[PDB]
Amino acid sequence: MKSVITTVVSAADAAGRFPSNSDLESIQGNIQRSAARLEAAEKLAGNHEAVVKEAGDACFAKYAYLKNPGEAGENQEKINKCYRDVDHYMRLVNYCLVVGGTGPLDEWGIAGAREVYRTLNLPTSAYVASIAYTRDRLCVPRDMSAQAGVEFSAYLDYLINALS
Amino acid sequence: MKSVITTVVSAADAAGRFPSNSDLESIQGNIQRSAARLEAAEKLAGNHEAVVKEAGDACFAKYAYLKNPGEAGENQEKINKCYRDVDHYMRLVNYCLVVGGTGPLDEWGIAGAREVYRTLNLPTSAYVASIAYTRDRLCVPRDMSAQAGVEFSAYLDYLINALS
Amino acid sequence: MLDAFSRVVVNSDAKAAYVGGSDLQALKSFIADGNKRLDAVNSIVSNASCMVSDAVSGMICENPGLISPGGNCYTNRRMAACLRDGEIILRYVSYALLAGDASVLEDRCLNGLKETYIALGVPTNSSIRAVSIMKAQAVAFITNTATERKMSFAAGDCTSLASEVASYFDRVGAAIS
Amino acid sequence: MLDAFSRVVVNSDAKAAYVGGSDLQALKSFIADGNKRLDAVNSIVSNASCMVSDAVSGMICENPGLISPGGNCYTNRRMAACLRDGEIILRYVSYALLAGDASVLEDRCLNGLKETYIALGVPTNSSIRAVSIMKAQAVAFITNTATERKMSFAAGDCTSLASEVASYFDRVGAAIS
Amino acid sequence: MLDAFSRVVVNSDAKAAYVGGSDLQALKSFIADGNKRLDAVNSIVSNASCMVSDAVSGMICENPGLISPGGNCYTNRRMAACLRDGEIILRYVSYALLAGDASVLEDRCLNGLKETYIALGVPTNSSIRAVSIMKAQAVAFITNTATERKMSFAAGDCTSLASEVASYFDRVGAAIS
Amino acid sequence: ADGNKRLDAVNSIVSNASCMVSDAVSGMICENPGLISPGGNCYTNRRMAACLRDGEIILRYVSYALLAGDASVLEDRCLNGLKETYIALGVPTNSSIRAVSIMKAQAVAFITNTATERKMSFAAGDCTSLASEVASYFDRVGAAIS
Amino acid sequence: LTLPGTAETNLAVPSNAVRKVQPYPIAKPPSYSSVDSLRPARVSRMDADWATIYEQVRRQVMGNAYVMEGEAPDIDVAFSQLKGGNLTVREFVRAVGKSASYRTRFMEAKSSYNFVLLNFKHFLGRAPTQEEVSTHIQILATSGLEAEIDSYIDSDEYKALFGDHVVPYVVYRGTYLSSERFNRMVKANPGGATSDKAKSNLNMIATVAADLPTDAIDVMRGLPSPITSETLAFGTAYYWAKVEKEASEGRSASPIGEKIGKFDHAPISTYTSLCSYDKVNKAPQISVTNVGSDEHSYVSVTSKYIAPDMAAAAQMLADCQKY
Ligand SMILES: *C(=C)C1=C(C)[C@@H](Cc2[nH]c(/C=C3N=C(/C=C4\NC(=O)[C@H](C)[C@H]4[C@@H](*)C)C(C)=C\3CCC(=O)O)c(CCC(=O)O)c2C)NC1=O
Ligand SMILES: *C(C)[C@H]1/C(=C/C2=NC(=C\c3[nH]c(C[C@H]4NC(=O)C(C=C)=C4C)c(C)c3CCC(=O)O)/C(CCC(=O)O)=C2C)NC(=O)[C@@H]1C
Ligand SMILES: *[C@@H](C)[C@H]1/C(=C/C2=NC(=C\c3[nH]c(C[C@H]4NC(=O)C(C=C)=C4C)c(C)c3CCC(=O)O)/C(CCC(=O)O)=C2C)NC(=O)[C@@H]1C
Ligand SMILES: *[C@@H](C)[C@H]1/C(=C/C2=NC(=C\c3[nH]c(C[C@H]4NC(=O)C(C=C)=C4C)c(C)c3CCC(=O)O)/C(CCC(=O)O)=C2C)NC(=O)[C@@H]1C
Ligand SMILES: *[C@H](C)[C@H]1/C(=C/C2=NC(=C\c3[nH]c(C[C@H]4NC(=O)C(C=C)=C4C)c(C)c3CCC(=O)O)/C(CCC(=O)O)=C2C)NC(=O)[C@@H]1C
Ligand SMILES: *[C@H](C)[C@H]1/C(=C/C2=NC(=C\c3[nH]c(C[C@H]4NC(=O)C(C=C)=C4C)c(C)c3CCC(=O)O)/C(CCC(=O)O)=C2C)NC(=O)[C@@H]1C
Ligand SMILES: *[C@H](C)[C@H]1/C(=C/C2=NC(=C\c3[nH]c(C[C@H]4NC(=O)C(C=C)=C4C)c(C)c3CCC(=O)O)/C(CCC(=O)O)=C2C)NC(=O)[C@@H]1C
Ligand SMILES: *[C@H](C)[C@H]1/C(=C/C2=NC(=C\c3[nH]c(C[C@H]4NC(=O)C(C=C)=C4C)c(C)c3CCC(=O)O)/C(CCC(=O)O)=C2C)NC(=O)[C@@H]1C
Ligand SMILES: *[C@H](C)[C@H]1/C(=C/C2=NC(=C\c3[nH]c(C[C@H]4NC(=O)C(C=C)=C4C)c(C)c3CCC(=O)O)/C(CCC(=O)O)=C2C)NC(=O)[C@@H]1C
Ligand SMILES: *[C@H](C)[C@H]1/C(=C/C2=NC(=C\c3[nH]c(C[C@H]4NC(=O)C(C=C)=C4C)c(C)c3CCC(=O)O)/C(CCC(=O)O)=C2C)NC(=O)[C@@H]1C
Ligand SMILES: *[C@H](C)[C@H]1/C(=C/C2=NC(=C\c3[nH]c(C[C@H]4NC(=O)C(C=C)=C4C)c(C)c3CCC(=O)O)/C(CCC(=O)O)=C2C)NC(=O)[C@@H]1C
Ligand SMILES: *[C@H](C)[C@H]1/C(=C/C2=NC(=C\c3[nH]c(C[C@H]4NC(=O)C(C=C)=C4C)c(C)c3CCC(=O)O)/C(CCC(=O)O)=C2C)NC(=O)[C@@H]1C
Ligand SMILES: *[C@H](C)[C@H]1/C(=C/C2=NC(=C\c3[nH]c(C[C@H]4NC(=O)C(C=C)=C4C)c(C)c3CCC(=O)O)/C(CCC(=O)O)=C2C)NC(=O)[C@@H]1C
Ligand SMILES: C=CC1=C(C)[C@@H](Cc2[nH]c(/C=C3N=C(/C=C4\NC(=O)[C@H](C)[C@H]4CC)C(C)=C\3CCC(=O)O)c(CCC(=O)O)c2C)NC1=O
Repeated sequence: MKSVITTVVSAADAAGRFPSNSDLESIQGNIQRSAARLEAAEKLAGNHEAVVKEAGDACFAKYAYLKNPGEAGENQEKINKCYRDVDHYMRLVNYCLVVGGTGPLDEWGIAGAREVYRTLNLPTSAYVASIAYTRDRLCVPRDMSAQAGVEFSAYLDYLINALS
Repeated sequence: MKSVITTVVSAADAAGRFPSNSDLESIQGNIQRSAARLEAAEKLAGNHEAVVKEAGDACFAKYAYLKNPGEAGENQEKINKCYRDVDHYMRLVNYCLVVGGTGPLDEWGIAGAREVYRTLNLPTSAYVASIAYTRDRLCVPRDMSAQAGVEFSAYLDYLINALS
Repeated sequence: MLDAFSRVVVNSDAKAAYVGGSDLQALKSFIADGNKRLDAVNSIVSNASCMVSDAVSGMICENPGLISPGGNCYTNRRMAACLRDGEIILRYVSYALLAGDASVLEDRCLNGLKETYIALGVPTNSSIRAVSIMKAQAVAFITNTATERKMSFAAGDCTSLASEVASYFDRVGAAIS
Repeated sequence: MLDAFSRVVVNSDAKAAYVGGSDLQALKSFIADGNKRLDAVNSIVSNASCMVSDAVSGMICENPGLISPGGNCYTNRRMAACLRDGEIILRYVSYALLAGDASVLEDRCLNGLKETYIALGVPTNSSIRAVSIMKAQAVAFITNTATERKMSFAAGDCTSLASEVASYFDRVGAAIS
Repeated sequence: MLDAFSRVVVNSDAKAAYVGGSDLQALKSFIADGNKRLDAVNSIVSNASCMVSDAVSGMICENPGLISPGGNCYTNRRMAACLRDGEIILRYVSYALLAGDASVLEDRCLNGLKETYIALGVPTNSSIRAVSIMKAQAVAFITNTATERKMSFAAGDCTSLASEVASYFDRVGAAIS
Repeated sequence: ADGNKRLDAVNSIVSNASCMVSDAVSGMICENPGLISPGGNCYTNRRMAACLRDGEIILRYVSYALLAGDASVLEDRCLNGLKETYIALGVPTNSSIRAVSIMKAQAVAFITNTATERKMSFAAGDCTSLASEVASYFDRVGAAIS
Repeated sequence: LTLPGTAETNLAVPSNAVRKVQPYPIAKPPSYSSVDSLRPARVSRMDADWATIYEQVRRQVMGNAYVMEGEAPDIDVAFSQLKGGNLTVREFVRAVGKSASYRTRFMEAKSSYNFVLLNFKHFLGRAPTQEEVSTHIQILATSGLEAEIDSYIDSDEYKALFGDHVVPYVVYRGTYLSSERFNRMVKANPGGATSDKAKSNLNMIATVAADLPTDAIDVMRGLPSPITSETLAFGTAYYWAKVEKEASEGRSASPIGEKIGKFDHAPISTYTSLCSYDKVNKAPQISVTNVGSDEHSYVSVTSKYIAPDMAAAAQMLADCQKY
């Protein structure tokens, strides 16, 4: 959606012209990253339950005040709801490595977040705790290759920047 | 002007957002694709006075009605204007190959051209008979490389299709 | 709207899955031959203005009553309208051949094409015929079986991609009919 | 507007000169360490909201006369404009690092920023100090000299670009003074 | 567009009659209980942000298909757009409670709500559950029977106004069906 | 058995199926102009557009009958009661015989590549047993409406 | 960004290099218009505040977009310069129309005829004619997106109606240039909660603004008028025709049956050939490709394809005395 192939056929059609030679330089750039971020996509997809096994109770390990009543985490089922709230993000982080752009992360996770979390009383400082814990825990030779872990971590402070 | 560098920093300027992650991926195609077209310039700029003489006359070998009295090439100083009217086109194709796109060919050689040559009575078929003789004098083992020899041919047809 | 990359993540979003390594080698196959398709869209946009005028004048030369008075391509305003009633079809399948699926073609070029041609009086089988010619001229441009003009490629096969562009040229034929 | 590949042609159309192998070596040298430039923007826009909010906060802790009544960052609305006025010019610097020259930064942000800022009453001596910290933040990323965040790269140097963005964060100091 | 005073005089203009004595007698009773209406509007719009987040969350807990994929409040933008969607409704019911008849509600809020809910795909009977929670919250907030937050009025009877504000939530649920 | 010529001969009819109906209608006027006279059948804009529809249904049902190879679905969802309804609509049977006889004689030129204005660039051979099989379908639809 | 006093950009005529900004907003058109006395007032730059102005730009120029708090940052830039005096509200809707937020929900998600129909509704507050469509759709083929938006704002129709300081709105004039120009403006502009967003094609005004005939349906014109003009027409009398219309404007039914393309068929009992009416005029659509060894020669039985009733003339024209 906000991808590389969508932003060249929309720049072709905002000027009303054919596919030129300057958009065919761009799709050659898709060949040079889709051996890196495509096998970064499978590394998150197989290890998806074990990173929220890290980062899920690491979020409450920083702030443990909201395991109280009158708060945002009331009981175990809201904490079971909270692990679904973070697992939707690492779904969408996986989705924009297959796409390439910041397409699925904007209108499925980022747009309306300042609306929803303010009125439903959800703190954004605990949402940026879980992703920044997932950022620095990325070790380069243990997990994947090296450039697969660059645009992995470039999406992780993309949505921190959309919640700071 | 219509680069692969410009068309993504102007598409992101119109949305008011930062340089994205797939915005840094179309520049990665210029880490790949620029080395094919940068030696396309050096075969043109070292040989640009050859091809305007040996294929500027080929439209005159096509059209023998041009030197009649009452016509488009009347005297010698309109034929001297004609080998300048075709050296300006190869100078822009040389400017297109080192920019990346169809940047300089639009506003310096295509915009205005439907109004100028009809009002001054210059036949538009005599320009594209000159460009098609330059396009059908390419071969891989002599002239240039086989990947530069398809993309230098992918600018002369665009000058044909904007006039034919 | 959607390329071939985001089509497989819309289809993996309704079933709430990830995009794992089991259903990736339909798309990991496609960026193996990324350079195969990408020269093959330059084979369509090179002789693009040639193949429009051969399509529309060959439509005229089979039904020669459109140049008669009362015909839809009679007057000189309407022939210019018809000649970029077929250039929009060429541009909006060349977008879809670059992207991978016809999700930018069916919503902007084909969504409401039916009653636009019905109300204006544009005859139906002549406009099918003028894009049936554009079906046949495009698949010869990328199998290198255009009989007059040959283009220079790396010698191999492109029969995966002639069948891709043939399916776009009768999505238009099924939305007009 | 104009990038670094298009800066060399508008210096060479004025002679009607063909570009070639006496100034293509500076044009090949852009593509030589192009990935050093392309990691540079990954180390600016990623940690960008903490970068812009620190420089306006350190400008306040360096001059508490703007928080008084009559100050230019007094009420709650003026702080949100000061957070917004600072993150437009952070974007237009990175639109010039991605290009290679300040054609976008001069002609889409600075052409009129001086005459706007006179008519409002905003003090220019604090906007120099607010863009001074954003110069000093960006040189701690492309020489990796930051305290609380150490990002990993291919090791070596990017000491060319640490002066190059210090050619872009003081063109705004030239226009606003 | 019309208040409770001008609903009288459009009925007197249909007879070409003067507003005499027997039909002003229902209207002087509207003004004598005129501060009861004014405390009733104030007890709705004060705790209005908790009121509309509680209605759209009890709609989730009784029908939890909306947070599932394929739903309608699944996406974070779709939940934000639904939480504003049932916030225009409480703004226009409180205009009709202030004015005294459902005239402003019927044309600036309900005139085309069924058209934009078929085309966008919003479920009609799951919207019914959202406004019937707000019917129960509004008749508790103006009769002061709300358990978590207690207001402070004088003593008396505000049960004609609870039948009044239930009559306005019934028009939202009828025009949506 | 003869699979590749069968796909060639259906390709040479459904490509030019919009000339084949507009010439067979116009030839039916060309040797009886009483259809377009006041009182005739193909006189209005409403009734001409039904006749240009009817030649397309008959040509698309013998297009599939070559593709399957057998005349079985041609007679049981096109011709199982077409004779009884043209007499109930007043469609003249003398004029409809001269519309299936034109569309026979355009179809045998396209398969045998003897069309006098277009040479479709085929391979070489003899597509002549199939051309009497299309003619076998076309005599059957002519014998139905009579 | 430009300069803290500017009235017009881009220099299309020579008389904007000397033109001043208007000190006061322009007056209303001086014809009578009995419907405009039932309408809300003009939102202008002098009388309204910035909470009223940004709401009413979003209610007319943006349709009803439901713009969230973070999304459209480009319109927040162009609103930051509207409050600074750097551009007028005529130039503010020019920056809105050339933004990427206007593109992503009206250009690249709608159709091509449908994009031109929304631009008359958003920028001019009416509906075009077919001669006005075909001049604005040539700019989308030869000059792209930004030269099409620049032709509305720099037109003579804009500066007389709104000028520099009035937000666009539906103007009720009294005397119109045709009587069909009135009732297509009202049809294109209904009131609250309308939002041309998932109405993925219009399809009713997309075929009514394709003929200078076919005056459209009167229940799409009695609906969006102001009330006290349509009471005693909406108790339960024409009310049920409005119920059907709103269930068929939403979900976007195509008017090939009832409105354009109108073939009175034969009776059902007069044929009885292929039994039922459901499967009467069905004949198969066959398309082969013949490229190598990937074909999918798929025969599909297509639907009731009807007579063109426009391509059948030609018939009784190309062979009138001829043939
Ligand atoms: C007189 C007023 C008049 C006729 C008599 C009748 C002419 C007519 N033409 C044919 C034959 C063919 N029509 C064909 C169709 C086409 N030819 C093409 O090349 C394009 C693709 C297509 C659309 C126009 C073909 C292929 C033929 C056979 C070749 C040939 O011409 O012989 C017939 C049937 C044969 C016969 O004469 O018995 C008739 C009757 N139309 C008139 O206007
Ligand atoms: C390839 C198609 C053939 C082939 C053709 C020959 N070309 C000959 C001369 C020639 N060709 C060009 C065009 C070429 N030279 C350039 O410098 C540029 C770009 C700037 C291009 C496209 C020119 C200008 C000339 C004349 C001067 C020269 O020789 O370079 C040629 C010699 C005979 C002749 O001059 O006509 C031949 C045979 N050569 C091949 O080997 C393959 C088969
Ligand atoms: C099918 C239409 C053709 C055919 C196509 C093939 N092309 C193949 C490879 C290939 N294509 C390009 C084009 C690309 N280079 C440019 O400079 C530009 C524009 C600026 C473009 C769009 C390149 C570089 C390559 C080489 C890829 C590589 O190996 O590095 C190809 C090989 C398959 C593949 O590897 O992709 C085929 C089959 N060949 C044919 O015979 C038909 C007629
Ligand atoms: C915000 C907390 C307001 C407030 C609102 C009131 N809500 C009332 C009733 C009510 N609330 C819910 C939602 C709740 N129940 C659930 O089962 C779930 C989860 C699935 C949630 C979030 C429902 C379903 C209802 C019942 C509506 C009905 O009766 O049909 C209510 C009336 C009861 C009362 O409190 O007297 C009010 C006033 N309460 C407050 O004090 C703050 C200001
Ligand atoms: C790299 C700096 C060090 C190193 C660090 C350790 N990591 C340890 C455990 C661990 N880390 C992760 C996150 C990582 N695994 C993933 O699958 C993904 C995303 C796809 C990421 C970012 C996880 C899930 C775990 C738990 C066990 C596992 O599945 O690997 C670890 C053990 C103790 C600890 O947590 O501190 C260390 C020491 N280890 C190394 O070998 C290099 C030098
Ligand atoms: C998260 C905050 C950012 C980040 C920013 C960096 N700031 C850097 C230097 C710096 N910061 C301040 C403001 C600070 N000093 C104060 O005295 C007060 C309060 C009164 C505040 C808020 C100043 C004055 C400076 C020095 C600039 C100068 O004067 O030349 C900096 C570079 C060096 C450093 O790390 O300190 C960075 C990178 N750090 C992060 O990692 C995120 C992105
Ligand atoms: C913050 C670190 C600054 C500061 C900032 C303020 N800017 C204010 C208003 C304003 N700023 C601009 C320029 C901005 N808009 C653009 O479109 C572009 C470039 C493309 C830029 C740089 C404009 C046009 C405006 C007026 C429109 C508006 O925002 O209202 C502002 C508000 C002033 C007030 O009313 O109090 C502030 C506070 N001021 C400071 O003191 C530091 C240095
Ligand atoms: C029904 C919702 C309540 C209730 C209401 C009563 N209020 C009575 C008198 C009264 N109320 C207000 C508040 C209101 N008037 C305003 O002008 C404004 C704000 C602008 C508000 C919020 C006022 C000022 C008065 C003045 C008269 C007085 O009390 O001296 C009242 C007494 C009878 C009457 O005046 O009609 C009643 C019954 N009390 C209840 O028990 C329910 C829960
Ligand atoms: C034109 C070459 C003919 C002719 C045609 C007319 N046919 C009329 C009505 C009609 N025709 C059919 C048969 C056709 N429709 C089918 O569905 C199928 C098989 C699946 C076939 C072969 C039917 C069933 C009908 C009645 C249904 C309907 O009209 O919709 C017709 C009547 C138009 C009118 O009078 O309103 C005409 C003129 N008539 C001719 O004179 C030539 C020979
Ligand atoms: C709420 C919990 C519902 C639900 C609501 C949704 N409504 C959506 C969009 C929408 N709603 C309206 C009507 C509203 N806006 C107005 O301006 C007025 C009256 C003045 C009213 C009554 C409009 C006009 C729109 C579209 C505008 C826009 O695009 O912002 C909506 C968005 C659909 C989507 O994007 O997916 C939702 C989800 N849906 C539910 O499931 C519950 C029952
Ligand atoms: C030529 C192959 C046809 C034929 C074509 C005509 N089309 C006429 C008008 C027209 N066509 C379209 C659709 C097309 N134009 C677009 O801009 C887009 C996409 C955005 C598409 C798909 C539209 C929208 C229009 C109306 C506006 C316009 O003038 O472009 C037309 C003019 C009719 C007249 O007024 O006389 C003709 C003749 N007609 C034929 O007979 C052949 C088969
Ligand atoms: C008077 C002898 C009639 C009658 C007339 C009414 N006409 C009313 C409004 C109106 N009329 C038109 C059509 C007129 N304007 C045009 O531009 C053109 C053609 C170019 C024509 C013929 C329009 C468009 C409108 C409404 C728009 C507007 O007024 O701005 C009208 C007002 C209705 C009301 O508000 O009550 C009346 C009364 N009605 C009669 O009783 C007699 C028979
Ligand atoms: C008869 C109407 C034609 C004609 C046909 C012949 N084609 C022969 C071989 C052949 N035909 C095709 C095309 C066909 N095969 C397909 O899979 C499809 C897809 C729908 C089509 C249309 C192919 C690919 C081949 C094989 C390649 C080759 O030609 O060598 C053929 C040879 C005899 C046989 O093997 O059946 C004949 C006679 N030739 C004609 O003269 C008319 C025009
Ligand atoms: C009565 C008038 C009349 C015409 C105008 C032509 C029009 C025409 N051309 C082709 C067929 C074709 N047309 C082209 C197009 C072109 N060939 C080139 O070399 C150029 C690049 C470009 C024209 C500028 C191509 C490549 C083919 C495929 C076969 C061929 O090369 O001829 C076809 C057959 C398509 C089909 O039905 O399958 C037709 C009808 N024929 C006619 O009967």
